[PDB]
Amino acid sequence: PIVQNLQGQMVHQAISPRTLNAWVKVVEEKAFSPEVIPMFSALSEGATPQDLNTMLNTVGGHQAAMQMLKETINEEAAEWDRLHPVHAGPIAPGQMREPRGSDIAGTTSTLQEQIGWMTHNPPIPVGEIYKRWIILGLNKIVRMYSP
Amino acid sequence: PIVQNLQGQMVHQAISPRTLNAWVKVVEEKAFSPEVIPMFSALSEGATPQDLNTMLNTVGGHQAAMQMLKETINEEAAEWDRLHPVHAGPIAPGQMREPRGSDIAGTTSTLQEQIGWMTHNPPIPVGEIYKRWIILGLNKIVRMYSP
Amino acid sequence: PIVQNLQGQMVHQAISPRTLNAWVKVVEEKAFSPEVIPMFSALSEGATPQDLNTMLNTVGGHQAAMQMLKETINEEAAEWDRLHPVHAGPIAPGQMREPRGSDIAGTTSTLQEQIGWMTHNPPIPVGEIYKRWIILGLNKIVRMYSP
Amino acid sequence: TSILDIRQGPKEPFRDYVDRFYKTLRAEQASQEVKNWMTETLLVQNANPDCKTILKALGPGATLEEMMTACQGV
Amino acid sequence: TSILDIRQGPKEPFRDYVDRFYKTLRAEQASQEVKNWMTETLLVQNANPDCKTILKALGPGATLEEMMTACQGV
Amino acid sequence: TSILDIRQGPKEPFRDYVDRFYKTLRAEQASQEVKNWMTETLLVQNANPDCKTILKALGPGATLEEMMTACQGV
Repeated sequence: PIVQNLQGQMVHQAISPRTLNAWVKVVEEKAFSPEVIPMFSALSEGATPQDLNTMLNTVGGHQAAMQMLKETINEEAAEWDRLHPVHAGPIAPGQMREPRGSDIAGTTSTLQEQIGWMTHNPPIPVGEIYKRWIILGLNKIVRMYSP
Repeated sequence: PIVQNLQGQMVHQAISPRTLNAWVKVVEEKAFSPEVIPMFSALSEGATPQDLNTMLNTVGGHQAAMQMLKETINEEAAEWDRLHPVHAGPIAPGQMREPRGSDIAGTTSTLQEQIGWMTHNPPIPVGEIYKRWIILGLNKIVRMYSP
Repeated sequence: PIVQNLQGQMVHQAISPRTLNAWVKVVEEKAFSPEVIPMFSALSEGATPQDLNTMLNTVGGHQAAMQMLKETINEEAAEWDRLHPVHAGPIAPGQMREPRGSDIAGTTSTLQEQIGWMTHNPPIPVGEIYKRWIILGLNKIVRMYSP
Repeated sequence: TSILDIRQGPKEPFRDYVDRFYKTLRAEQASQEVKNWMTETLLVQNANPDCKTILKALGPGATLEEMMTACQGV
Repeated sequence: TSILDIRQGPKEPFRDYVDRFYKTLRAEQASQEVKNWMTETLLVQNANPDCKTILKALGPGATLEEMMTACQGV
Repeated sequence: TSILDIRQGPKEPFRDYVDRFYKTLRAEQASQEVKNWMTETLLVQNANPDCKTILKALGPGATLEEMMTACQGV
């Protein structure tokens, strides 16, 4: 995640193993139950896309759901690209590039790039955009997996 | 691992016992399952070659796989040496030596040497080169150990 | 152990209880298995002789092995004294004394003395000398305790 | 176990089968296009006659929630 | 137990035997060259007749994934 | 399971039923106004005759502690 250091700057720090394991354990115990979404939300505080793929990729089991989510993440990403067209002409030397759906999904962007966008002024909340897609896709799952 | 200190420099710090034990426990529980690879990747964040041999050497069980991996690590290392020839003439006093496959595997290099390469400017990502060999060799294993 | 403080000096800090207990638990679970040696090596990072006797003395069980090790430690120590004779004439006021096998084994030296040797410039690696004796004696045990 | 060996039982819920499929698909490393081909093809083909019948009625263009709710009583 | 005493059962999968071999090989401390000699030699020699037959057909130059997939039905 | 399928048993305490209701209501995502409509309507409607009778005597304007204490002996 990207956290504030004592000095008063935003720097990246790694997520903790008993945080990781707590994510694992939630999924083990409460599967598709709604409490998973606030839980997720708390444990995703200050998290990167990269950390969010890590969390999704580290799941075991419920592979039908994991595939449905993936496909929702790509749909929501396809929709990001649709709604926000690429911008006019070449990229400025003085500036950094606008993200695509795949940069938001973490796929085409690097960590330093993910830190550029979030730490820069104005900052862009690529975590929160992926977060809604995850929560939206979580609703899809919850609604389906209701019996 | 080599971590950033509060002062704003990169220094080595030792890996934690409940990190070690978490590595052990993953292997105990999920054996050759694919979730082992993201898991590995997270727990290998900022790790040295030396720490990576420590993790491989501390395995118990699955010795056929452990040997297949070793032999993959040496093949990938042999390939490093092939692709990157040694450089022209004697080593400069002002400079430090280029790595070989065995320095990447941690074998011929010392820790201070592993810290020289990574902390120096430009830095060389000898962790990430070994990491791909580990992940590649993990694919070999996963594909074989599928039933 | 002797660790580096934030200020940038080497100072002694005590070893942790869940480190101690992790040493205990390894021995409980994996007895004479080879994974014990890398494991030992990691948990002995930056350790003193004094801490190494603490770890050996806190063992319960496997007393035949513990005696074989002791006797290996004394043999290796006797050998240290043989190979390295005492030096010419009286000890200088400006200098500190050279170690013997028993100082390496921690027996005849005090902690402050163990910190003098390691922290001083040049430093002498009395941990690493005892460490080889421990590892050597670990090989003896492993080879015997193979069935 | 190979992906071709993944098949739906005569009494096995589709759901339990689809889980098995994307687990084994999860251990296949092929290009995405090939894995798309496997999805639309092999899944239905090794599905049981009763559900297979059901899935033929959904036509093409169908998505996983609709397949999964379609073969629920079977 | 000594490395010479490691042998494959008449019904034991090779796989379970190869695991036993590199565990015991893991408790041998000999030079690498000697341990290479042990690998190509002793493993096949104490392998069962049915797999032994199989392994003779792989010829030399063979690697562990190919040996391990070669004696799978045996 | 759908919200319409939530009903009170003939021997089931209302309390255990009301818990089931706001759990299933917890998985409905509808506008608050609709969910208010569901609250005053469906809860009583699928309540058992003995408690249903009781709840009719509370009249309208009633709140959950009073409903929950009202159908306690039933």
